Amino acid sequence: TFQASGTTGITTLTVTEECRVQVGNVTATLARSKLKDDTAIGVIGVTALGCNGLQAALQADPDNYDATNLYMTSRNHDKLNVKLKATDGSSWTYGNGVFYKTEGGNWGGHVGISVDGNQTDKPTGEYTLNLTGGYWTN
Amino acid sequence: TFQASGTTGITTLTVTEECRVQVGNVTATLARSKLKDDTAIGVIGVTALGCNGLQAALQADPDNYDATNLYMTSRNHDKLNVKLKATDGSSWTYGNGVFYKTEGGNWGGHVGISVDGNQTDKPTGEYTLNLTGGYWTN
Amino acid sequence: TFQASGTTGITTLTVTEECRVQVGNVTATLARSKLKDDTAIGVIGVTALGCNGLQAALQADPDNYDATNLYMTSRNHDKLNVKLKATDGSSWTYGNGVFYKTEGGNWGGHVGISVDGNQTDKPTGEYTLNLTGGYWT
Repeated sequence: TFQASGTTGITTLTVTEECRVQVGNVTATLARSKLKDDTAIGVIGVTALGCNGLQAALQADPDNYDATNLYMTSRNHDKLNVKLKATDGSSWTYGNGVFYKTEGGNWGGHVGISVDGNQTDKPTGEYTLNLTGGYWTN
Repeated sequence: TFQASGTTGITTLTVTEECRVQVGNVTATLARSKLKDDTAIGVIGVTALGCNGLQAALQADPDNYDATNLYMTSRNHDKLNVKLKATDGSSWTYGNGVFYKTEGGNWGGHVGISVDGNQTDKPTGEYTLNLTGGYWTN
Repeated sequence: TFQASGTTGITTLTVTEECRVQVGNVTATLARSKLKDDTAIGVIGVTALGCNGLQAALQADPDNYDATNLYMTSRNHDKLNVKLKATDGSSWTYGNGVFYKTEGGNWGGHVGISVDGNQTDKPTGEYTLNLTGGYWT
């Protein structure tokens, strides 16, 4: 079970055509044709404190998952299925919107987000994923 | 014709009285009496990539233009008419909410936003302008 | 009387359990047990210009004060009482949502936000305080 305790981090990806124009703050873009399985999207920093004896976890917003997939979502509820992996090779489990660390205790590092399955038929626009910090108990 | 492809950048101006207090992050402010033709408001970064053969463009939100003017808007739909100019002297055309580059191809730089006509009669408040990246076809 | 003129600064504090996980952009967290009187929460920059003859001022959102207290507020309407103090020792007055400088004129500095009274029973979540610039007549 996830218990919320911590802050929420936003990850944004804008799906574009091959010609694209970035305006203002620099944020990630990928052309439709580049939405292939395992394509890197972004990284999010994660730091777990005061967690001796407990397993660090992230929870996706309910706008970002269903029973089978984690996904970034557009303003029109278009969905880009994605997957999470810690960059340090540490062991985590994903299911039902929760990404939780196998070994307990403090940890700091980064979680990579990548495309989960070929999705070149998805539309252009801004997609967002919110992940909230907390811990997992059994 | 504007084809959406790219990200959106927001530009903000707070119109104030002569005595004004900036709280938090530093942002652009102008007293009502300083809303004179050609007064600089801000600049926004713009980068066109993958655009061989195509003209870079920006599109304003529908509640940032009308048939004659581009404008920043307050929460009460007050309109501060503004104009756009690439800071490197490159040639662009403005019409009907679209700012599009004359020469096709990749380009990066900045677009300056300035007051378009003396407007010292406009009220205090926060005014915003959103510009979305894409390209122009004929 | 407060007259609005200037910008708004948001200050956020996330109240956590003892084990907590910070994700993405760094913002302030404190565990419930750390909500002790005088605990530092944050600082906010404040710059007054064009204010010859007028006193610089901040106004809290209506959701952020009552006759007795200034407070950060959660989306569940929980209240964390806080207090303001300029970091340079300058003299300001707080009352009924307005923090205004005793000496008129231009000034640039920072205002510290701290916990006002022991409040270790407050619930977890994101608490916000919005302060808007202006001047006092």
